[PDB]
Amino acid sequence: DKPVAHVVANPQAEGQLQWLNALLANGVELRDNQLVVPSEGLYLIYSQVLFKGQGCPSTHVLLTHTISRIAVKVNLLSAIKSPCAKPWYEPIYLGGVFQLEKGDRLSAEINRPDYLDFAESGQVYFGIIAL
Amino acid sequence: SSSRTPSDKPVAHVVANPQAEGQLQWLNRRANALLANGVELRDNQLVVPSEGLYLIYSQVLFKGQGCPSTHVLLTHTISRIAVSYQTKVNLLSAIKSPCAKPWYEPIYLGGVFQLEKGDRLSAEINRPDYLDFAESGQVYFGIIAL
Amino acid sequence: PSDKPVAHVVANPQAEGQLQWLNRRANALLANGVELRDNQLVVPSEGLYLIYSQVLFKGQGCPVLLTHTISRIAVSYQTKVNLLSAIKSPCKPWYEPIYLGGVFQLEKGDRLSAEINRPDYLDFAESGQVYFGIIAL
Ligand SMILES: CC(C)(O)c1ncc(-c2ccc3nc4n(c3c2)[C@@H](c2ccccc2)CCC4)cn1
Repeated sequence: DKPVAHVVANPQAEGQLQWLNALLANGVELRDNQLVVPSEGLYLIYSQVLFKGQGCPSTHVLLTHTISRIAVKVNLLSAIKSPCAKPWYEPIYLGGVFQLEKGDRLSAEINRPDYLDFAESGQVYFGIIAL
Repeated sequence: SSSRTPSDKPVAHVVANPQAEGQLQWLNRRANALLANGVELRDNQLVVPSEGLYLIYSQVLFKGQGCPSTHVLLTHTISRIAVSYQTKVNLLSAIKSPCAKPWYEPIYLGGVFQLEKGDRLSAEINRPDYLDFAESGQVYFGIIAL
Repeated sequence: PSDKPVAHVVANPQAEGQLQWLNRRANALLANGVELRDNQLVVPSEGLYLIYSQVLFKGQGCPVLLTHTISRIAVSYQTKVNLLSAIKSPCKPWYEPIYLGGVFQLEKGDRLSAEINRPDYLDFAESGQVYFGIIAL
């Protein structure tokens, strides 16, 4: 009966990382692309995004992935990669334990959805589990 | 500190001090950082209060501006020191060779381990001069009892 | 004690030229039914699992395609189905860590393999660099 969620990216979304319900249980909601915490407590929060490109363009490519908390906006977990015509592939994966409050909204965002590996949307995920 | 939560599961999430000169110094006295249900932070190490299975994780982020003439090797290692054994042991480790455009190299390490009461866990790097602290949430170390 | 099937196995640092997973090593584990048989993790019960693996390749200069693949062999289709795969072209010492991870629905008796194409390029200098594990969600 512990609040839990595991949401996955929509492969059909254009220019965005749209989360889809995968599961939501025991009060967790997915609203406006954010996971909504039903009760105060410790939660493991995790995510993985996958990027891919064909070669390197004229502008420097920096890929970011950040999990933030908005209490009723602060970065909890974040990382950046610089991958740069040969194909390249890079994952960014994050996780940690945090004390959350009722009604907190969690977001898992990237700066370059144009580089998402949409074909592997099943493994572009974001989830929480109450501990 | 002695914080408690209803599940009584030992947990910790500590973060780097960005102004620590030439080192990776962990802190629990920060917003969105914590020690609960018996975990202690002593001499820069997490101290396990009870035996059991634990998830152990850490992330560091390195950044440089271009590539220098000397070879850059970046390492991040999580180690365990047991009381009965008194021997250091690497649990998780990675090495990266990133090489003027900025480069970024995160290192995330995570796994599941059987730990013993009184074990001390360390999370260390070889190049604190390449650590990046431009945003919160980039450098951290934690444990979660299952 | 936790009842969730879990495993974290590590490469045998002295088995140079091979990728042999070990569960008896210090800081390697099998719990709650997971087995290590014929170099594969055996799933004890159906459910959602995180599967992960890190390998680390190293070379001294450039003479190379490096692959890392996690596959599933089901009792109902006893052939490798690739679940996660990566390929790198690394070409002074170079290092190439490869991480694979994902959440999958597994069945009782599934065998999971984590394999590379070039064990001659694996780095076995330090402990904790090469591992393969599962965690029942
Ligand atoms: C507590 C419970 C219910 O047993 C449970 N354990 C683990 C997960 C889980 C699932 C998917 C994940 N993807 C990642 N992680 C995931 C954790 C993080 C990570 C991996 C391995 C070690 C430590 C951290 C961070 C990297 C990406 C979910 N639920």
